[PDB]
Amino acid sequence: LGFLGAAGSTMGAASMTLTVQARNLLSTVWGIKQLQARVLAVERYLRDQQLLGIWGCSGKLICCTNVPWNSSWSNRNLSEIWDNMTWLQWDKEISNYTQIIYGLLEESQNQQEKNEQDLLALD
Amino acid sequence: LGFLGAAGSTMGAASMTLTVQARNLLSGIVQTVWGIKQLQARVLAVERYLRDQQLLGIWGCSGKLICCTNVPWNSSWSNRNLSEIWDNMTWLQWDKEISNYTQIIYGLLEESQNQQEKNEQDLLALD
Amino acid sequence: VFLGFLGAAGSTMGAASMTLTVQARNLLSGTVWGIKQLQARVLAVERYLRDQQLLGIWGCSGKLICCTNVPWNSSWSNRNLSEIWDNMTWLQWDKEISNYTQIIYGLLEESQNQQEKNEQDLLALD
Amino acid sequence: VVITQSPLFLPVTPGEAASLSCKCSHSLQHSTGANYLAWYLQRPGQTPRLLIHLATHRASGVPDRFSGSGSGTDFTLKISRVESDDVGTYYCMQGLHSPWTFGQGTKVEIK
Amino acid sequence: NLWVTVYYGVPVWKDAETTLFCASDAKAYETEKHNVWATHACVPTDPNPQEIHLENVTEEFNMWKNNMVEQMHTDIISLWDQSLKPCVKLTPLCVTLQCTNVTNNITDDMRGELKNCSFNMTTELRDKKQKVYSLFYRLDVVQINKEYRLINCNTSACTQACPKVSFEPIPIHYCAPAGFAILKCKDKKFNGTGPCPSVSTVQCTHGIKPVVSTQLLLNGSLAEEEVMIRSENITNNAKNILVQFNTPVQINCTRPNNNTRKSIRIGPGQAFYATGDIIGDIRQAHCNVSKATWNETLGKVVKQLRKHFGNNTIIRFANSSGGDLEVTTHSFNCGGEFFYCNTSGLFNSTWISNDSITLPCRIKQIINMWQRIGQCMYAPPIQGVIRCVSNITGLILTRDGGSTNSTTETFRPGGGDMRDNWRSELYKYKVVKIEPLGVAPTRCKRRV
Amino acid sequence: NLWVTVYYGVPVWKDAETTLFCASDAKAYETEKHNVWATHACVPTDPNPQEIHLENVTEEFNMWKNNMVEQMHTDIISLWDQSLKPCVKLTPLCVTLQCTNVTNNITDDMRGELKNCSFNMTTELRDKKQKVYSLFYRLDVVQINKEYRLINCNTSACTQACPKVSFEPIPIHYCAPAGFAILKCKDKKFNGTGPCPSVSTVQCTHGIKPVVSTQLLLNGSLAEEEVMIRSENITNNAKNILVQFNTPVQINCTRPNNNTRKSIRIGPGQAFYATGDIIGDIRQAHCNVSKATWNETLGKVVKQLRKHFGNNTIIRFANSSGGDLEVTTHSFNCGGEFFYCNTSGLFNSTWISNDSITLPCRIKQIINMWQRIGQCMYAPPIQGVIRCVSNITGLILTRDGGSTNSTTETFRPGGGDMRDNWRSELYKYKVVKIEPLGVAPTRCKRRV
Amino acid sequence: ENLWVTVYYGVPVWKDAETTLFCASDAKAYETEKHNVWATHACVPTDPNPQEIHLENVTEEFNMWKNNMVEQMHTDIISLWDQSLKPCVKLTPLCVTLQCTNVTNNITDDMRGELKNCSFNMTTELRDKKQKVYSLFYRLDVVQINKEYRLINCNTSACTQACPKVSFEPIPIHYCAPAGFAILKCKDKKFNGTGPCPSVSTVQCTHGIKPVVSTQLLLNGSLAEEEVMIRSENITNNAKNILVQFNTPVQINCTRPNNNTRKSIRIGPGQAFYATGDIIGDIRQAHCNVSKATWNETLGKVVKQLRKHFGNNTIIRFANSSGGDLEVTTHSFNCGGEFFYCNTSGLFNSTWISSNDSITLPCRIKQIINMWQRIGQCMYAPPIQGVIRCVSNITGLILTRDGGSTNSTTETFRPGGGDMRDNWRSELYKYKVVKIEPLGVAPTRCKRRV
Amino acid sequence: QVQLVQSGAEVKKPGSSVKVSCKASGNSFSNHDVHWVRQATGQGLEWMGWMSHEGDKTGLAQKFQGRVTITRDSGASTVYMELRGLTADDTAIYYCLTGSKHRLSDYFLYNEYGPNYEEWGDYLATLDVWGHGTAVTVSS
Ligand SMILES: *[C@@H]1O[C@H](CO)[C@@H](O[C@@H]2O[C@H](CO)[C@@H](O[C@@H]3O[C@H](CO)[C@@H](O)[C@H](O)[C@@H]3O)[C@H](O)[C@H]2NC(C)=O)[C@H](O)[C@H]1NC(C)=O
Ligand SMILES: *[C@@H]1O[C@H](CO)[C@@H](O)[C@H](O)[C@H]1NC(C)=O
Ligand SMILES: *[C@@H]1O[C@H](CO)[C@@H](O)[C@H](O)[C@H]1NC(C)=O
Repeated sequence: LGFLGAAGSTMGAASMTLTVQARNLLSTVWGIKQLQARVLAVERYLRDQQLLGIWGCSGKLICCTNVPWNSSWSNRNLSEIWDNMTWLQWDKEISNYTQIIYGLLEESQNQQEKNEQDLLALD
Repeated sequence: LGFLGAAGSTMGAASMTLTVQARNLLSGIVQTVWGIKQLQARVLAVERYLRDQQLLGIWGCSGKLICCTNVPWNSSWSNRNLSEIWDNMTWLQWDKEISNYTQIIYGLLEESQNQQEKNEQDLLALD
Repeated sequence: VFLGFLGAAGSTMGAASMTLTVQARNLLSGTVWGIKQLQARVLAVERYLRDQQLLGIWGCSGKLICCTNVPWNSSWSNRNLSEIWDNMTWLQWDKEISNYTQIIYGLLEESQNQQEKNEQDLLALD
Repeated sequence: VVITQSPLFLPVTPGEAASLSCKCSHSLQHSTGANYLAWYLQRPGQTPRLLIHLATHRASGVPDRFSGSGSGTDFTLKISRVESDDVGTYYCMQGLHSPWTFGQGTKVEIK
Repeated sequence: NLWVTVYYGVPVWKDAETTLFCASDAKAYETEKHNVWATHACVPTDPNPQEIHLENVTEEFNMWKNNMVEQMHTDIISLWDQSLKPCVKLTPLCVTLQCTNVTNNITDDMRGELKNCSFNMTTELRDKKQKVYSLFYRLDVVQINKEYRLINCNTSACTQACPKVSFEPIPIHYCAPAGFAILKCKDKKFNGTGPCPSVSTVQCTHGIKPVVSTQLLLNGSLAEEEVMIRSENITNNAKNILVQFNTPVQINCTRPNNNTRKSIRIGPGQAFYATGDIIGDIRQAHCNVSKATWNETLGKVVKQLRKHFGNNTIIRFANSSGGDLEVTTHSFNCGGEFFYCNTSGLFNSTWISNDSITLPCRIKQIINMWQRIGQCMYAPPIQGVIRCVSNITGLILTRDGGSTNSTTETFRPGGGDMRDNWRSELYKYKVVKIEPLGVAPTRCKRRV
Repeated sequence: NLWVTVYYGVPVWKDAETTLFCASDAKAYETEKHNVWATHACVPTDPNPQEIHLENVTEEFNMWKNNMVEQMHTDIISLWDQSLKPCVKLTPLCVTLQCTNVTNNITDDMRGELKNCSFNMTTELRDKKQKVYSLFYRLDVVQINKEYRLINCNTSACTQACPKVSFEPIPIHYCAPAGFAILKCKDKKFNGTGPCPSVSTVQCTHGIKPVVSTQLLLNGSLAEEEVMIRSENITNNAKNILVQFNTPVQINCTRPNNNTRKSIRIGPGQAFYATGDIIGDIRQAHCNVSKATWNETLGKVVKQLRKHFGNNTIIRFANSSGGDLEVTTHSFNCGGEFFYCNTSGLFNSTWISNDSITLPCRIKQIINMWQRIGQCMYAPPIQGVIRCVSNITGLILTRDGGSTNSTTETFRPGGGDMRDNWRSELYKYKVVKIEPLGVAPTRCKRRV
Repeated sequence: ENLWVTVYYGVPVWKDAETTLFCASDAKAYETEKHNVWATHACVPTDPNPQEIHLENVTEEFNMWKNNMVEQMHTDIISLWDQSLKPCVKLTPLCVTLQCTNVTNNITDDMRGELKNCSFNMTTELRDKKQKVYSLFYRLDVVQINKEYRLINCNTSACTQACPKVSFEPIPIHYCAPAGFAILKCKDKKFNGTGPCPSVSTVQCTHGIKPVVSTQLLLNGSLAEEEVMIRSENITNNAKNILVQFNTPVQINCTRPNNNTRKSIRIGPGQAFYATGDIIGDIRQAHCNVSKATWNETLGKVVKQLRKHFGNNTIIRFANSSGGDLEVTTHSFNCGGEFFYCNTSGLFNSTWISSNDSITLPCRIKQIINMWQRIGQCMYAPPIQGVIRCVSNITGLILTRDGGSTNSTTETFRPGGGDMRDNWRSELYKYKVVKIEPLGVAPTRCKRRV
Repeated sequence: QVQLVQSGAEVKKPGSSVKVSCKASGNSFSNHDVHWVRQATGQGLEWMGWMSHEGDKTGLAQKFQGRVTITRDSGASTVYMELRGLTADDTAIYYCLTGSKHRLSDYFLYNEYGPNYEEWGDYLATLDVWGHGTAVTVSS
């Protein structure tokens, strides 16, 4: 327990303590550097929220999508992870593919938007 | 009718005009080291606003003015009848009663919400 | 193929509506210059949260395309629906509704206020 | 820096008048123009007595019959209502230019 | 069966402290008056105030614990310094002066109050000096021992007030940031403390002129109905009583001397403004106020002081209990000239249950504002004669003595603190913080 | 039948004015050295800015109501003044000077243009003085009535420009912040106002060098196809007529004197760099420009001025009307030395329907840059021989005469205003703010 | 089976980062009513209690020689120092021609010829009259014009007199990472500054780090645990200093016995110069004391650890500095406001082969001070009345190896002042800053509805 | 009244030196200056030198430069003029006297930081009081 107190737990156990780490993501020698430090917290915090908005995951801590998992991204089975791994240890393996996965999410949900809007009128 | 103009009306009538206040919690100004007074004021408003919005999110109440939850209302907090809480009492009066217990409630809500994400995840898995 | 930031400014309103995610993503982020920084940075946040603030009290938080209950009016625009989405562009369009934007944003507030109260009322069946 | 005086000798009778002249090497335009000029009168066996300083001021105890004038490279002194005691030698001393010096001397005797 | 439900945007608030920003009308900005109370810094004000009356609400104010006064104090001082930042420092004025009395036409009352001083002075060229003269008031030269010096030279050098700037007060509105509110008490008999039955809320305060004065509050806001007496602990002899007249007493101020301005160049691009010579006769500067309207006002003040001290008390007035010039006198500013009028003729009476009264006034130019030390200012002499008329809309009083429980109360004028001039304007306002979240029980549970 | 549908992200913009921020090439100038318009503190520019061309969107531009010009002016000035803040202030130099003519191997053209002055000044120890001498140009000194003084002593004390900071115009890129965009006009024949059919959007503007000059635009961007005449109201005489060339005109300018620099210690850590002595013959500065190249360029300018003033009009160029040197001569900077060339040899012709022209040039060291008063700067002398090979790319003209009858228009160079110098670079840019909220009807309805 | 991307927000993953950490001081310190150059008053108050969370199963890589917390602390300390001297008196008028003579009244043999008795003409508060004044200056502050002297700084730059209303005593300050970042603390006892840290923790602010400015000897610092640690960037180099950290502190007393008096000279409106009046009593030398028993063992502990790097059978020598300017060839510090320069040639001595005594270290004094190895930014430290004595304990050293080749039988280490950021690198060797990266993606068996 | 006293006459051989002594009433030499003149039978007055009353200045004519030096005791109670290199022509009567001088500012040069530079020029106003007069002769 605590802020980042699950960094060495299994990835499955670390997923049950997301809130404690989300709450801590925001809030003249030492006077003007304050405004630089204060604002950078907001600009970084809004970056994460915006992505969760386009992806359709706004207002949630665990969110599911329609994107299938390309096996080439990581061949590890569903047991090795969530039971014998950690988020840092998981992060170090998906580094290359992260930038493209964010695009598949951003496109697979704009498909949902038009599809949803059409149904409301078609039906 | 104006901003904050329901302060003396009872919780029932005050809860019917939530939007007017919500639009005032942000952008309260028209827009040389003296100015850092005002500049820090603009940042202060944004810094508080994101805290209230985030706190709602981890309860599952994101994006709603009136939001229901599923954490039981402990009778110890106030045994007053609904016919009294919402009909002959005010928010400014109400906040005095539940000031002590507020910090505890904010934990129950975050505790219940974490279950919904877990509950929703498992259900979608069965597909 | 790409039509980057603002790239669809001259496209038909239907084709410009297909690329919202590129405009919405560029509205954030990106000693004389010391205050040329903070004022721009703080202002960028203030204007962004103002649009999300409006977009939240309408019942559209996080949605790029959001259908509302408020009915349209023929006085606001008399032309057909085919012309709007295939024979006009967004820059051309707002010139017409510019006379009526403020009144519409008012109607959307109340239309949301009824839903949340009704939603609470309907959940009292237990 | 040099100084000269004229006349060299002056035979005078009581009740008469006499005039003396003095010269300054430089036309030094400074210190009120007339600048610092000093006159002295001496007799054998007696120390000299100041007569005029600053070229226009009367020394204490000097009768009004003595007066002086001048500027630049030239200076002048005048005497009137002469009496017997006026005999002796008159010296003009330049007090502006360092080092300072006396004058050649002008003698006055009974006539 | 009840559950927790959350409402966002509820009308709830709590006491708080924050930074308020100034907003003024652009009338002074459009013509470039450049007041020391910078309107350039202050944001443009709204075309018309928007006030919302909060019915059925009760709020508890306290004019003495209000922090707006302590934030306005720092604002006013800071704006003062920023205006003096570029003005020429009079460091070369600390030389040995050689003064002689002026007697050309000096009337016996003012005989010996100003001196005619001459001194060496610098010039544009570094290898030359000039001999100049200037008239200095008696209070601004101390004999050094017919050789004087400016009184400030052993403590600090004064910056001469940029003659282009203006000291005239202009209204400045204090506005609340987002998420905060200002609540104005509108109860007429509100004594500055305790619950106020009637309340409203405003985005910005009413225009408040930062008038600097002493023993008399000028150009202020008038009360309504009756005269209001306010004190922090009115049974304490250490707390000043802030009166507020319901009608304005008018006071006329002037200095008949038709003095001339003279500019002296004390360096490259820098100038010093001497006092020249006075055309015509030299006489004393005084302040007038009607003796009849001032007599009735004390009659209305006394019947309110009775209620807090008894009906049988003999209410007596006296003049200031000695001390410094800046505190024993009604010191104000009008037209760039700093008056120090002697108010011993206003507070002299005993109440046991046309014509004017004239107040001699002195003048000085070495000025130490805000009760600071080592930060003097030199006010340039002004061309011609000066005149000005103003309200008198309140007093600052103090008691003295405890010989008896209640027999005779003597109230002297005070003014030892500069904040009280502003506590008499912000007593209606308090700053609050809005907390929009709120949780209450209702019959509603999340579906699914 | 139809309902309101709100879209967030629509491409809609409106004209607005905000604050742009600088950005420099950074790595392109590695091993950076300090200079005005600091290369550091500017966000480094991306190696490949992304320009996006917008298909059949027509925007109405206006180069004379542009606000990027007004912000650049207040911005270039600010960077200039903040660089002189730490350098030496030459108050001790405002002393009596004793100057004699320079005749050591001097040409008749430069007979008496530079004096030779000796003056007294203190040294590192304040109680001891030193006697020093320096060479001063005749434009910098004024007689006092053999005794001269620097021309600025009765107005202000100049600051000596630091020798480690250069005046080289490093390019700058103006960037608009998040939520804004910058529209470039791609039309070849766009006359600065009215619709521009071809439009595009960029993150930052191209490299703009703040070259300060007069009546000749140096090192500027060329017209892509043709000489373009741009003015706010061509039929107005009181409006300067901007001209842009489609081909540069080389101008070789030099200072043929071998000046030496000398350091005089005026205080702890402070040195005033005097002009030691000239090694060799003393000859005036000058610029060269090919007679055949220029006479061709003026041919095109007339060929286009005719479009606005008719086929048959006779067009005569004449040298400047008059005024102070700062406005009546082609003033500029070349290697840190400030030149003022007499351009009467360029604008001299009458037009009906190998050899290099040499322009005599003067020099100064007391510089007033932005037409202000009291903020002179002392540019220290540069040792050696100066030379610049910039090429010309525009003109700032004016016209005169004519009232109900005219047959021959006369044009003269002019324009001391500096924002007209950068208005030639930002004429194809404007800033707009994006408005992502849009409401349009659609057949969909909300479920509940 | 199949799997779909799942988005988790709030995951515990971080990456190294550099940012601006803000200060945090004890609230009670403000009540002292006197400001200090470190501007603790403007620094944020500290939290009432420390919040630290232990992280199991986590290994992290640290590097004290590329940590950026030191480079920020160096700039903050320099920036704070300058801001405190901006409003204080500027001693330009003191650059005049002095006339000096030796002081010989009750002069100790060692101290003879160090203190001068200088007299000069000075302006008074009036800009016309002048006053004849005198003041005592140490020999290191004045030079002869080539009986007639001048201050040493006049041909370089003027100095701003230190305000007597601001102190130099260190006040502990904590560095706190703002929101979105964190600070990782290596809790290993035997951490050598680089590589894995088996034990780690996260804290909201660093421990109280006193910015003690000293040379050749790290005073009032933190002590090690269970051993003496040798920490070098590349131990087998010669241009890299060695930061020894002592296991057990060794006390060092120092004194300035002279009973000197302060004297105010007014040199302008409201601005005064604090000169030195005639001394009271004898004139002696300043000095520090070190117990030879504790210093003899403390080098015994140091030599044993050094045998683990350069050899088990090498002959370890020590020598007296390298030579140079006082600011590098002596142990410099300030005790009470007076700046000492102590000759530590007696501490480093004797060779290693494999109860009531003391070591007296003579110390010079100075008043015109260049602090941060900067040119043209001198300061003048006003004199302090009365004997000043300080007691502190050493906790480390900054050594340097001479690099002998082909004769490795002996390695000789000399003390070195190095850079001033090595002084604070010895306290931030446990800390590194990491940027939290909440967004993560992993596959699961879930999918979206409809 | 200010009055002066001098020593007695002396006779010396050529090449020797004579050091005269002069005294004043009330130590007037502490407030006024001292000048020296000599005169011989049938010869005019010959200015020799002087010393300021502050001791800052001591000037002599080129005629006696190097051949004369002037000094005074503590409190200005006694002043001596020493003539070295005596010759036959030096036989004359030497006088001790006091004169007044004007102190004027000759050149000024201002300073922001420190005492302003200044140069002071002395000018001979008058000779006030003469002494007894001492006779010195050179003979075989
Ligand atoms: C840590 O320090 C050691 C020395 O204490 C460094 O080893 C030195 O590395 C340099 C650079 O590679 C070597 O120089 C080269 O050596 C040979 C000479 O024939 C040749 O490759 C080059 O011409 C060059 O001179 C040097 O010999 C070597 N010294 C020793 C004693 O091995 C080591 O690289 C440092 N480590 C790091 C990470 O910086
Ligand atoms: C002011 O009003 C309060 C509240 O009624 C009361 O307690 C207090 O005594 C009154 N007196 C003064 C002097 O304000
Ligand atoms: C002062 O002492 C030094 C040696 O310390 C000596 O060289 C010098 O001559 C002495 N000066 C005086 C004035 O005694």
